[PDB]
Amino acid sequence: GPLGSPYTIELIQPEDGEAVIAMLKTFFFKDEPLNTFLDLGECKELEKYSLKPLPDNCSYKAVNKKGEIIGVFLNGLMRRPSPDADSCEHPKFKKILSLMDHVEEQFNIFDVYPDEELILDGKILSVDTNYRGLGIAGRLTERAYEYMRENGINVYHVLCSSHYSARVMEKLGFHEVFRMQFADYKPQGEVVFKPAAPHVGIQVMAKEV
Ligand SMILES: CC(C)(COP(=O)(O)OP(=O)(O)OC[C@H]1O[C@@H](n2cnc3c(N)ncnc32)[C@H](O)[C@@H]1OP(=O)(O)O)[C@@H](O)C(=O)NCCC(=O)NCCS
Repeated sequence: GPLGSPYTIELIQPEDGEAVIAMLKTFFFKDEPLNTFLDLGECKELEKYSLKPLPDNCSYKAVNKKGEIIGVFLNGLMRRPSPDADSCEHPKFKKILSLMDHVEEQFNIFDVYPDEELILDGKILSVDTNYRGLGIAGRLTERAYEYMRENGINVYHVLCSSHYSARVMEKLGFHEVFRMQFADYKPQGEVVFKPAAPHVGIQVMAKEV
């Protein structure tokens, strides 16, 4: 069973795109809480969204003895915003993107870390259901620390839409620096998202490595 089983942690390469997408379609596309709530289904926009940060060379896969991807954490570099969703044609993903834009409008991680210019952003985290509860997500997260140290990056920022991913980060010493309860997210005056308990809100997590 999964409990005894070895896996490696490896850098995700460009040619890994299709394998990453196939895994995410089985898992993340269906079981990330906002995706679950909306019943996302087929979503090319999220596929492209997931592939986008790969060239930053700081995304990692967990791979079992059969050579199958059993977990991923896709990360990209994020830069201090300057003062200076709309083109998304997938109606369900558009709502998710709008929420993400809203969080950014309400909270700027660079205000918490005024001396930082570049921060690591943990964008997509997914572990095969069969292998959950083994700390794989934590292993994937810790792998990025090596990248951060090599590159003089001090802060790892992870926006969580799951209470379970928030727990992964909490175990690693990330702190929740901003919360937006789904019940309070009322653009145009009405609740857009009501995901299943215990997923009560967006939990923005930050680690100073
Ligand atoms: C979030 C996720 C990546 C965690 O991966 P993981 O490798 O299982 O992480 P952990 O082993 O540290 O488990 C974290 C918590 O998940 C919870 N959990 C949820 N389902 C579980 C299950 N099937 N098995 C065991 N734990 C589970 C546990 O509360 C656990 O906390 P604990 O260590 O205090 O018991 C995984 O649950 C997942 O893929 N969820 C669906 C996609 C998603 O929501 N991604 C994050 C969006 S921000």
